[PDB]
Amino acid sequence: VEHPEFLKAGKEPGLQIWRVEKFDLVPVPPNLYGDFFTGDAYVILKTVQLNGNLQYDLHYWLGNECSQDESGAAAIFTVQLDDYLNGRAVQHREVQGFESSTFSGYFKSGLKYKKGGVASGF
Amino acid sequence: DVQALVVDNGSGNVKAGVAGDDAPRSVFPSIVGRPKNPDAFVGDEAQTKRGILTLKYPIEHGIVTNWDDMEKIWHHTFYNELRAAPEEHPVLLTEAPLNPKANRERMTQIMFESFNVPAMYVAIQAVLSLYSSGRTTGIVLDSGDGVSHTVPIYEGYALPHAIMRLDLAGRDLTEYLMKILHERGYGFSTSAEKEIVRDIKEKLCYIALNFDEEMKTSEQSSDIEKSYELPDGNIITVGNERFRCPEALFQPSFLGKEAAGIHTTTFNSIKKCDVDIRKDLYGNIVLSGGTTMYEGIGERLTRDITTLAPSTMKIKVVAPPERKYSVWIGGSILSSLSTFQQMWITKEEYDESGPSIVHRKC
Ligand SMILES: Nc1ncnc2c1ncn2[C@@H]1O[C@H](COP(=O)(O)OP(=O)(O)OP(=O)(O)O)[C@@H](O)[C@H]1O
Ligand SMILES: [Ca+2]
Ligand SMILES: [Ca+2]
Ligand SMILES: [Ca+2]
Ligand SMILES: [Cl-]
Repeated sequence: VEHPEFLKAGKEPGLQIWRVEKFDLVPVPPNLYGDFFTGDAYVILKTVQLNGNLQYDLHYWLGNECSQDESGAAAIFTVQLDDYLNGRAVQHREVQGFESSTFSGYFKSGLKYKKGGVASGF
Repeated sequence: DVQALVVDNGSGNVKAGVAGDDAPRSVFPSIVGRPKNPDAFVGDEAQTKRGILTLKYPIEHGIVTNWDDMEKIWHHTFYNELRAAPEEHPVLLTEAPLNPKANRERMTQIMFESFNVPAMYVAIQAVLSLYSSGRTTGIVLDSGDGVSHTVPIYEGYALPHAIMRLDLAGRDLTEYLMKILHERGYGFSTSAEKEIVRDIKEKLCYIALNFDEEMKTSEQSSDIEKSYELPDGNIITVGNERFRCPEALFQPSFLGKEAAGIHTTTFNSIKKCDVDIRKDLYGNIVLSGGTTMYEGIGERLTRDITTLAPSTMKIKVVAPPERKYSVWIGGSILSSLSTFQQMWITKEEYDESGPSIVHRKC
């Protein structure tokens, strides 16, 4: 597409985290990786290097107090990123406190939550 | 700098507003009235002038069947409700699951050639509802006024071979409540009386967890009985009709229909999807639409689908509180995203490629 963050998505092995902010996909500062605002929703792309190729897992993480615009946008952005990656990503819904062990294991220090978040776009 | 308009066209009601809002600012009946003796009136106005108009529903079971009247509904939407120039806003419109190709093309032609919209997008109602629930995979049970559908969706996209349609929906239940109230001596039969009974239904009905047991307990006392004040000031009392009415969703034979109930239909829909994705469908049964608003529906559907499904499956029925407008809200979210600009069809694309562009783009 033309979204600058799509253009960066899945180019190298690693971990990319975006936060939904007012109907947009905004990179999370790397210093804050692993700490999630309970008031927000996030999209996470884990890229792994195989026999040449790259494998993709997309997780959308929903804080217990995130607003419906944020959780809805997280879901849609996940679909759109997958489409941009030619459908090759596996999508995972991650709910605060019930995350998959695969998602937790992306973070050496473990998943942590914080109070607050960005205001809804409604 | 331009805000999209979101229009959700239903058999019973139109929901309309602006992208980025949490709810439609305009909701009105999908009715067009024309003089009995001769041009048209739409929505609430038409109902107030029922005495001098022939009233028609241009959308039947979620499908447009009268295009002239539907254009009157859209003109009413833009000019009388929103007061927006359609030629100056992108428009997101919704469509029923399994909407015929020809209908999608005709809707596209009307938007681009009658309303001159600069851009448009058509979304499937059930998919927008799933997104509004924060999910990309699940099965949506959408039940409105004219039609019910079960729509399995995987990683963002509906699975067309598994979509079920059940024409039983809210209007059938309104009509059935009108029928069984004759047991108590009520005669609700006119168009206006039907609107009264619809409201009684919404106010007083509920879905029993176990119908046979609810019949037995309701007969043992008058605790079932609840009252409702009619427009004219009289008070009506309703008893087991409160849960017998929406029971028809699970037992269509109450209506003389051979159709499967909504629990069976949801089960059958999930089974049409391959065994490797059914867990995520059973675990994400998402309710949508006004006729899923009955108290008790989630508990009843959970019990009934658990009985039907393999005992190794985990059933979870999700009942979002704003699910009456979750189609509209999903469209509002989708059309607000930074990325939506590249999803729509422009008029110049339409002008070069004609209405068939809609299929490649939506
Ligand atoms: N609280 C409620 N309890 C029961 N039924 C309700 C409630 N609120 C609304 N309804 C019913 O929901 C129906 C309208 O729902 P909705 O707006 O989802 O349908 P629609 O989009 O007009 O129709 P369709 O989706 O069938 O084309 C009506 O039958 C109405 O009586
Ligand atoms: Ca937030
Ligand atoms: Ca995929
Ligand atoms: Ca509808
Ligand atoms: Cl079972």
